[PDB]
Amino acid sequence: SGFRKMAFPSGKVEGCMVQVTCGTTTLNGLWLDDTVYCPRHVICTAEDMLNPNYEDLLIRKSNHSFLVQAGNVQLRVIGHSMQNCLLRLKVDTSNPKTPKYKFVRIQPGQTFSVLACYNGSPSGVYQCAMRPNHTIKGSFLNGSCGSVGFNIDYDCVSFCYMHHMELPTGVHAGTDLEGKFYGPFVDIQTAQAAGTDTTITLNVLAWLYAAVINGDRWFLNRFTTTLNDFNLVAMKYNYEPLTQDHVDILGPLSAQTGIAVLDMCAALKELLQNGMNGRTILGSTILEDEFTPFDVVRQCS
Amino acid sequence: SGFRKMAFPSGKVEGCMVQVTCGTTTLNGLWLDDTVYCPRHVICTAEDMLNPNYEDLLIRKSNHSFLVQAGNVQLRVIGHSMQNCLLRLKVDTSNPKTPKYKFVRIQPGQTFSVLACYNGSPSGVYQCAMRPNHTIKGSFLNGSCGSVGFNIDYDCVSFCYMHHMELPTGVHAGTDLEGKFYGPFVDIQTAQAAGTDTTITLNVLAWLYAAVINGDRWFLNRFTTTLNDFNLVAMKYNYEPLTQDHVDILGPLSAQTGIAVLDMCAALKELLQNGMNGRTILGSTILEDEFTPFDVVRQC
Repeated sequence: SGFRKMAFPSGKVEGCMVQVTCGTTTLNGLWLDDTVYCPRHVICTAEDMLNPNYEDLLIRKSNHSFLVQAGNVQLRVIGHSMQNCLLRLKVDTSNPKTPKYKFVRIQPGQTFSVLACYNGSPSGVYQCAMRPNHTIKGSFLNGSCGSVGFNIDYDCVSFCYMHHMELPTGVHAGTDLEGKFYGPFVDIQTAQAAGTDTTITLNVLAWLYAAVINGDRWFLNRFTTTLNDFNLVAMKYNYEPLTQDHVDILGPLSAQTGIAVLDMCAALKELLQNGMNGRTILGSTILEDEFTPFDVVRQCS
Repeated sequence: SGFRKMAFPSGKVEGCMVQVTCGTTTLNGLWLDDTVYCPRHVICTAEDMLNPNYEDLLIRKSNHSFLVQAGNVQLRVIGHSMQNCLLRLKVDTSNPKTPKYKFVRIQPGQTFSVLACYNGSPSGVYQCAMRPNHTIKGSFLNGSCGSVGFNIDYDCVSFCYMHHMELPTGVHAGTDLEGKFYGPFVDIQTAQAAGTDTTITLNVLAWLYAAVINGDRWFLNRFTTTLNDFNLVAMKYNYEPLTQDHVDILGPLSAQTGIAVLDMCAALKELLQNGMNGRTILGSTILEDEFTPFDVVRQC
């Protein structure tokens, strides 16, 4: 029992982190096989960031403009190229610690673990869910750029995120490992406005199943609702529309607890309409949206 | 910016985890150097757990009673003994991955990372605090016993927790790495239950300090308080009494921010009496108590 925001164990990742310096800028890189991946803004000075032209900035660099340090050992860069918003550096050593891996592009509402890193050194690990608006609510300090986000399936690390930017409102923006930004954002230090973050509805439902699977059932009720009537309410509370696909996904949790998905939706509609009245669910006073159904099943069994 | 509850990276720990089986019971063990540490209850059947004499149960066992597996390599037990509530199994191979380490007994309110493990293989990692009532609010499932709690400083892992039991409220109990239970709990399946818990006042205050460090001052006020007057209020709200020792512990944060500790206490007292007004602090609608002053300084 119990339910916690749990990260994946970080050891496979920890062995891929390196430091990348270009001039006066140091940030993290990911060393897999014979390639190191890092934010392309490593090539920018702080002034540069105001209005960078990356292609211009890049040709003015050579393989040795880049110093890559793994632990002590310094790796010799023998190639460099730009893929979208990432720099790829070929190095002269293959990483002995490279895990089975893949690169994935995550869908909003999905979750992943982040290994916060400073100067190529791992500092902490936490779980965050990509927001609907494609931001994440992270803890990044200066020098955290290039820190990565991942999921682990069996022995295979699926890398999904690399940290690039902090938004004026304090939220964080980044790319997939092909260097394409999640969201509208760009690697320029200018005001860029986040969308409006809609609460994940599927996750909140999954959490309610977790709560039940953990014996917190006060919120349940005799009622049912149609999907349409649910949405008509949820959408007043800035909740994402619920779809049959979402309802289908919840089926296993529905089966495990015996509470029908639409019945849970009826509970939620009430919680939304009437608040929690000083009660808590799984210890929260708030409806939690950062757990996926998979997260609930992984954790709750 | 941002503030999140963060666990220590787990790789140094992941290297030490093994699976220990005795009879039909399988649980996790920690392999450091030539020794494997695990809950002594690995030796007890379900019916044993109701009323066990551990010394009686243990003499009945031999070294080969215990199967230790590191990944797919079987270790060979060449010795065994019991230390408080742990079994120490001597094995014929030393763990090549042993990190620098130590064993620490944590104090109530202090925090640590937990690597949840099943069948010797690490499943997840999370951050948690030792509650004033001596339990942890973990996420553990059957087979999680022997999973460990640790802090990392530099390259040294300090182990402070090993998982033993789940209590009726769904909270968890365990021992230090010498095998001594935190709290009044025992490794017997009895009616024992967690005591009433309290909020960790020291931690909430540290967290308020984090909030100002991170640029937020909304909850601050023009007032001050005596410690006693603070305790008088906070206690009504089920807060742990604040000690002078706690006030000193907060000294570095107080200096960093220019906010005297008792001035922060005044802020907290108002928050308690008035509530948060729909507002949040560091993204939370509630007063968070699982960040120690050290954690705050770490992260900030």
